[PDB]
Amino acid sequence: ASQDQVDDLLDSLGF
Amino acid sequence: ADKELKFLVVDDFSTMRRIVRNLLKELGFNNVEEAEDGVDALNKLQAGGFGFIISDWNMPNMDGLELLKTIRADSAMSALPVLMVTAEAKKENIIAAAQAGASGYVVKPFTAATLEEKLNKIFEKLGM
Ligand code: BEF
Ligand SMILES: [Mg+2]
Repeated sequence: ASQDQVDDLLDSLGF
Repeated sequence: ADKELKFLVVDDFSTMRRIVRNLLKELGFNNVEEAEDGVDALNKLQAGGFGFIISDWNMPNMDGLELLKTIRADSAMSALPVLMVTAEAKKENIIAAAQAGASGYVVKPFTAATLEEKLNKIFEKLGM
């Protein structure tokens, strides 16, 4: 995962 | 703004601890100590005063995921912010770190701006 993919992932987890 | 927030920087790679310490210094945080793995980190943390952890994943002796779980389970430090900064970038692992209570997650290689952005975001979530 790129940082943008990480951010999208964590946003979907409620961060 | 509170610039005395004391950071523990955990990474088995000396260059990376140096990078993170220098970046924190730029942001105005001079109260920074280092550890090389989770066992070293837990020893440092019993000296008190630590308000923030930035941690690698892959480390000998105790890895960052074990460290994070240990911190989350300790009443002496359960809600202590932990930012993961790691080469580990598999979706499953990022999800696992998050579920284990990681406060945020930065994949290596990262820019100064990314670190500042992720730290700021954690501060905001917590009212810091
Ligand atoms: F060794 Be760390 F996970 F980059
Ligand atoms: Mg490592």
